[PDB]
Amino acid sequence: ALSKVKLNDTLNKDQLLSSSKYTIQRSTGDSIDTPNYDVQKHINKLCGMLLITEDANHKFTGLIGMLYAMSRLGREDTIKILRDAGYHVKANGVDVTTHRQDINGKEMKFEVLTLASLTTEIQINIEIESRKSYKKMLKEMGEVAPEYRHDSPDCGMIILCIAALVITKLAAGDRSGLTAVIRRANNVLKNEMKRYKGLLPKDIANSFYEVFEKHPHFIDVFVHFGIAQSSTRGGSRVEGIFAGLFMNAYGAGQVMLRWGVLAKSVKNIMLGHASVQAEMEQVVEVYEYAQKLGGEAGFYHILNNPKASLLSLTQFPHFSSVVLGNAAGLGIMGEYRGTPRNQDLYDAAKAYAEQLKENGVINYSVLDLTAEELEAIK
Amino acid sequence: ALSKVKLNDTLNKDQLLSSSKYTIQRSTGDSIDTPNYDVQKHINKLCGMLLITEDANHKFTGLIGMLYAMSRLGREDTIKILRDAGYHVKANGVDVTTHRQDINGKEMKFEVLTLASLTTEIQINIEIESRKSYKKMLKEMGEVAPEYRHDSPDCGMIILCIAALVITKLAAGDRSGLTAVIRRANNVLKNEMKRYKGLLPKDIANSFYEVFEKHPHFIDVFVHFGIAQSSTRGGSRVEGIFAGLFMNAYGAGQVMLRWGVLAKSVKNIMLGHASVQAEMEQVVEVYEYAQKLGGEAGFYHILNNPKASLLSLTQFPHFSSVVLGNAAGLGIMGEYRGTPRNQDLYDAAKAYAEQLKENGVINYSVLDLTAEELEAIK
RNA sequence: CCCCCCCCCCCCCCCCCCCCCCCCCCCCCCCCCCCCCCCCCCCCCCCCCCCCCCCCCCCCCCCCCCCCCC
Repeated sequence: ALSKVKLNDTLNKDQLLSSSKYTIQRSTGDSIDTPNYDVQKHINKLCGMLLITEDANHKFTGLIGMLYAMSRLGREDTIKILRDAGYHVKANGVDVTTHRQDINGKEMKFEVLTLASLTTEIQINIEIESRKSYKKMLKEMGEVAPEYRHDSPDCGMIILCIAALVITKLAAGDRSGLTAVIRRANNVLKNEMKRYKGLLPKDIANSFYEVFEKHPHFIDVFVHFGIAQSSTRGGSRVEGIFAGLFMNAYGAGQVMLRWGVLAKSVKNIMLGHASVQAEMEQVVEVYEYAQKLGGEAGFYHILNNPKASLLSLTQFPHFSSVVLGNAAGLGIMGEYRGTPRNQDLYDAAKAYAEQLKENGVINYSVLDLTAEELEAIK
Repeated sequence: ALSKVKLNDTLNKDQLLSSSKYTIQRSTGDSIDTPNYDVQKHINKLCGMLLITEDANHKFTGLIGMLYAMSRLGREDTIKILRDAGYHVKANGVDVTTHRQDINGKEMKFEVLTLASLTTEIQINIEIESRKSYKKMLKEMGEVAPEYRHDSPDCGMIILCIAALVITKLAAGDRSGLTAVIRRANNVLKNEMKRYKGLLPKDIANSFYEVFEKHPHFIDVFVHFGIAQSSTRGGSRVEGIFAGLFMNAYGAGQVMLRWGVLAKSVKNIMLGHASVQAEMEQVVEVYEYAQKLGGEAGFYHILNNPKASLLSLTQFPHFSSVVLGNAAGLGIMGEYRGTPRNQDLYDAAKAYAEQLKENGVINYSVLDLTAEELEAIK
């Protein structure tokens, strides 16, 4: 039987990768500073002082944001995440210490954290700039409010909202989605931007891009923090904003699967072409693989998961061309810079998709109309 | 019943080989230097110093790359791999030692590893050349960056990417795919080649070819390392590149199975010929055997697995000729130097495959079009 | 190799209920006859017959696999 000449390559590769009986485990490099629940308020305070500082130095904002995420996860969950990702980690306990020094010829007391990644002088400088900005703002408006202060319990999660946007755009492979991050951070979080003068989306976003490029285990820690944060029973409005922006990253790097489902839904005719029909068996294999993976597959491209390549549809040039053409005709492809490699199928699918919007007829069979007196109403 | 005159030779041979109750186990030769997680940073450092050295001596790059792979696997997993492959191994512990010698009439301290395969003088020379190249580059551009240094944590995995390309081309039986390796290593890893002056794809590829020819157990260790590396939850971009290039080796040496599936998919008419139909029963037996093997069968030809011959379709000259002709007509066979041994079936299949691309009609039955007003739109 | 776009979400109105209504109610013990069952005839079996018998070892050719692109 010719119908039995089949190779389930996608499923076979998944079975090969998921039944490995040997494991590697990597070295993160320097010791990882793992804060616990104890210093969560101090890290949030540090984030607030970074936010209330106009022209803030956001060189360490990504590092502090990851510290905040790790303190909300806790030491035990963070360490377990790092083992499960397959990393050798030398965990550093983070505790609060007091430092007295003479700036402006005066003895003043400073409360800092013992971090190998973030030096004490840097934390002192952050606090000093925050104090200068705070007193300037107090002079220029008289009295401060809970809105304008480092004590707000959402100061860390605003920074983590910027981080969530950067995560949504990480699948592009570089800092190319920075403009989209800045735009969406102006639309979302506009009241916050009016609130905090040091909330500079570009600087914070560049800091998070940099920290994710340096430490690829921070991407893992942040994704699992965002899954744990979105697994709560509730929260504040800023935490809801973060959860909404973090689910915006689901399926990032896999737009062609969604656009193929859309091309099927609008019943594009070019899906019936002979070459597309030749590829349908394997494209269906890919879709069954994706829906077998389930929810974990939505962050494969963010995380640089090795099995991300198994979700690709570009190995089906005709189907991919029809899908891209349907997206182009429906006016959703935008500035997507993936290119069709079958120009004729792309053009035909685009033409039909454009024809779809102009036309359109009601299908009365999908309802339960027993008696159709609608003909007389015409 | 004439339909009961059948021999399931492929399944019977597989059952014979998989139910063996006696096992051989071989001798690897010299002692195998098995590094553990401890010296992973040192091996990665050695790889980085090899990469930053223009006109580098890549005679030992394959050996060092295998050392890096074995250190990411660890001593226990590497030793277990070597037992499971059926080898007597005398494992050598690898540890770091300090060596002081007088070069340029100065006492300087050198940090090396105790390897029976790689002598101390060789490691010292690698470090000395790296230092010369580093100072020359520093002079010619002023200040170095994390991009240009041995401390980058991906220096070993770039070398292992070259190794992955060599693995993809190992099924050709010799160093014939070296040009393809060099081309794909220029396309992929182009930013890295701009980054590292000692990244010479030809030299590294020849080193890995040589190490795989000398030690066939390194092929086993590397394949299982690449399966364990692709079984992680995530990583950096270079690790993702490695995983993508290592899945490029899946099914290597078995192109005719994939091309037969493709010939079935495009509905080549010559599959209905009388002789092809005579062979269909056994070719279907081969396909069921492949899909019963599953994912493990994708590396049978790389590994020189004995059961690789059971996946061959060349014992079916007419089916193979139709498959090769379909590939030739579709313009994918390229410079494949397997030859059809039924010229007429090859020519007929090629002619029909060429006819396929020019023609092509939409099959509206595969959609769910309840009402087809498309006839009026023509 | 892969990837590449865009995108927070939400937003209205709204307590519920409201009546009437206990149920039941009569008549009526049941039974009632006739009838033991059985009953004859009949041992069973009965012949013939060992089985087997020829011819015949089997085998015999050819053939590693792979090879592209990504």
